[PDB]
Amino acid sequence: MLGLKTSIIGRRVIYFQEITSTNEFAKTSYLEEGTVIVADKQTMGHGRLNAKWESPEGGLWLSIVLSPKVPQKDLPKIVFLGAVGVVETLKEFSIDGRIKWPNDVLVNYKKIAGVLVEGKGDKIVLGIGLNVNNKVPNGATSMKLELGSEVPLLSVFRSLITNLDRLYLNFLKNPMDILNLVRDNMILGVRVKILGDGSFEGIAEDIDDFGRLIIRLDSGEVKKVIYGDVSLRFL
Amino acid sequence: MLGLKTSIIGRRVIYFQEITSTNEFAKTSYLEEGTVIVADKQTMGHGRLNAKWESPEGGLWLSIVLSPKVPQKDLPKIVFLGAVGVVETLKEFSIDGRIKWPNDVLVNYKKIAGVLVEGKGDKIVLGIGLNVNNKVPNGATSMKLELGSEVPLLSVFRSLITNLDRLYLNFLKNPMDILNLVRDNMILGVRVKILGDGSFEGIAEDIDDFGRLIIRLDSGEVKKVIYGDVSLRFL
Ligand SMILES: Nc1ncnc2c1ncn2[C@@H]1O[C@H](COP(=O)(O)OC(=O)CCCC[C@@H]2SC[C@@H]3NC(=O)N[C@@H]32)[C@@H](O)[C@H]1O
Ligand SMILES: Nc1ncnc2c1ncn2[C@@H]1O[C@H](COP(=O)(O)OC(=O)CCCC[C@@H]2SC[C@@H]3NC(=O)N[C@@H]32)[C@@H](O)[C@H]1O
Repeated sequence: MLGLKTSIIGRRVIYFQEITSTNEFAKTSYLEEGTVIVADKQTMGHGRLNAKWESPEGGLWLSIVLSPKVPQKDLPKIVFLGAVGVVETLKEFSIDGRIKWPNDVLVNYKKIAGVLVEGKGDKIVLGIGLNVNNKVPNGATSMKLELGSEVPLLSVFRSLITNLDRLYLNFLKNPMDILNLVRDNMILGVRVKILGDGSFEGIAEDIDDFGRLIIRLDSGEVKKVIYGDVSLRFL
Repeated sequence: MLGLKTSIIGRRVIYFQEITSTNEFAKTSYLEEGTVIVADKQTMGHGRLNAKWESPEGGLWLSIVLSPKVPQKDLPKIVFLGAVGVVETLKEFSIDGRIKWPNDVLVNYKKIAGVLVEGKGDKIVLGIGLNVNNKVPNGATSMKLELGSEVPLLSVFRSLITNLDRLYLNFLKNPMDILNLVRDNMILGVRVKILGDGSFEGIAEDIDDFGRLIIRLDSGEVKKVIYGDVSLRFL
């Protein structure tokens, strides 16, 4: 009854009033490619690592099942499809989102959405959490707070799924296209610090052909940061 | 993202752009009580004895998984929950739906919806096919045809699910209540022909405490019809 017109993403949608985590469900359940798992609320929503993802009523919490018949090397760009999809949807709603490498979307440096890509067996689960009308953690923002009005959650869902289906279908044919879209929509030319063992600081110059963040240290040294269990701070 | 506020029916919803049959998927798959299976169109939709059910885009084709906590003698009344739910939804849209015992809903004697209940142990599948904006076969009608304007399919879905959840929860508490609602919304006082092993005609007087149709033959003989493989025809 939703009448979705997409080719792959959205062929099937499993909606939950409440769920632990859409990503967890998508990983442990057999689902055909393109299946979207979405819930009004998550009781165990999580981000990267062991970070909790606040998922109250009013937000858009979903996961998409994929298994791209593309080179192994291109897999790490799936996260970017999610981020760019969110950016495109936000633009449709008069909001300018900027990508904070590698999986966050900020609006005036306030986090409005986060992407989490995982894999079980050989299916890839693309998780996206976007704040719409829900309450958000301190420092974060939402479509409602940015527009100062209640936004129809289903309208945002339809928009995002439409953008993702297009981005994904193109990715399957031209896997390098997403990189330039990210470059034109990400925060660059600013100083950042990479936390953890062997931490260092420098200017985030760009992302390379593999999506690695290129940082220029003050000494002139150039380091390439892979995205995974990485922690980045804007200085 | 749907924000359904029902207690049982609609806890989860599995949407399909296309499916063979929501009833077949529901019967076959491992699903929890309250899960709704819905599709834009069905390629192999069916009624009783595998009769063909036209399921083009524009209509509401869904099935609900139930596991009623009521005596076995009450199970046969589940079809009425579907028929009444449809009538209540139609009334919300100012359409005069009337029940044709025991699974059809008519508007000016044209079939606008059909209900099909299938069981197998602890699982009962309640299937409902309602013509909304789709083209229909001769003998049938739709919400769009009766109102003269298209109706938002999702609005019909939300209405029906809300009504069914309420009716179902009350059915668990008071299994006899549904019978009163059927009596008040069913076509009675007219002559009908019962088709099965042979056939007979008489006035459809009412339904008894088991949901059996009570027919008064011209001779004054009273017959009680059980819903198995009997078709009712209006003269
Ligand atoms: N609702 C929210 N809005 C903005 N920031 C939030 C937030 N909830 C938590 N945070 C902060 O963001 C951090 C998480 O950042 P990360 O970069 O690691 O991780 C992320 O940014 C990814 C989030 C992915 C969420 C979706 S919801 C659908 C699907 N199902 C799931 O269980 N997950 C995915 C936390 O440590 C918090 O400090
Ligand atoms: N779209 C339509 N609208 C009105 N009448 C129709 C129709 N398509 C077929 N018919 C007529 O209705 C008769 C079927 O009557 P019955 O009393 O046996 O059977 C019914 O009236 C039950 C129909 C149940 C349909 C739903 S759709 C969701 C779920 N998935 C399924 O596969 N089925 C259920 C056919 O023999 C046709 O003459």
